[PDB]
Amino acid sequence: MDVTCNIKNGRCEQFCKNSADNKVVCSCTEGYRLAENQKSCEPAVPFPCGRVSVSQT
Amino acid sequence: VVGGEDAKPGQFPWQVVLNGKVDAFCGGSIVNEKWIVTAAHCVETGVKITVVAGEHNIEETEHTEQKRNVIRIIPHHNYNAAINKYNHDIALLELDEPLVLNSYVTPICIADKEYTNIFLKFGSGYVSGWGRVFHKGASALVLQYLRVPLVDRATCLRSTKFTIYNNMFCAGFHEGGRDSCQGDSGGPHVTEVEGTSFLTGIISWGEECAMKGKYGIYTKVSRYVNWIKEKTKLT
Ligand SMILES: Cc1cc2nc(CCNC(=O)c3ccc(-n4cnnc4)cc3)[nH]c2cc1C
Ligand SMILES: [Cl-]
Ligand code: NA
Repeated sequence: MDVTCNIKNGRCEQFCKNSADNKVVCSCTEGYRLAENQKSCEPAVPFPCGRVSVSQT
Repeated sequence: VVGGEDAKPGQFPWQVVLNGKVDAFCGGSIVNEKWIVTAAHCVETGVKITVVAGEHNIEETEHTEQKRNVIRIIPHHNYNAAINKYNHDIALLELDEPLVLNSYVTPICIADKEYTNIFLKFGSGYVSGWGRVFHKGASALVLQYLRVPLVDRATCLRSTKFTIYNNMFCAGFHEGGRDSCQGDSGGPHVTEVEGTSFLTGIISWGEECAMKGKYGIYTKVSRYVNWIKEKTKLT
């Protein structure tokens, strides 16, 4: 099927870049790492930006 | 914030409150351990500001608050209060000593220009602050938050006699009752992207808070991301 950044953000959790052969490259903001599934963003520092970490009850 | 709810501790850990001549007069957002982003009309080179991060209830010590002095104020280079107090309404505050990042004191993410604009286009963001809880009413003690939908440009224009440029956006509800208000200026408008919040706007101005037919006016952060990243870089 068609895989591009314009379709569901390339299934990237944060950022998408179009690459070669109908593929995309996902990426994340500072403090996160692209996960082994190649789409998700995992924390790479103790207190990554924009995340709620305190228990919300 | 009118029509909002009390934030739980740590729910908006990037929020700050500014204190000066009057306490809790504007909001801001943590860019990094040394830098806050706020509205330029809130600040002025020469007037002494303190920032409080990790705040929740301004009248109770909750053992998460970090107070810092401001050593440098950088209004956007196109801001000119003599011409228009609200155009290019964005400024950066440098802290004297770094914040200690933790679950209660956490930066907001800032995407590149393209993605910040995409995120605003999702159409739904969260605003937060200690501003008025009714038009011309008392200010909040406990941080308030509210989800606001993006309003179409033509509706946004027909709602006020003042000019709304393409670097500003509107948000709020057709029936009113839910809006940012005086004292929330400078605070964040954020968009949640799969559990990570990104800064999409700065709370700027309005007229009658939450009045049916009126909307809150916000600074589009996408237009200023490159300037924010350049000025606040620590490496
Ligand atoms: C949403 C909101 C509502 C507010 N009402 C006030 C008090 C009333 N302010 C006003 O009536 C007011 C605000 C801005 C302008 N203006 C001038 N040129 N462009 C815009 C003119 C008048 N402050 C607020 C702050 C906010 C953030
Ligand atoms: Cl990575
Ligand atoms: Na407190």
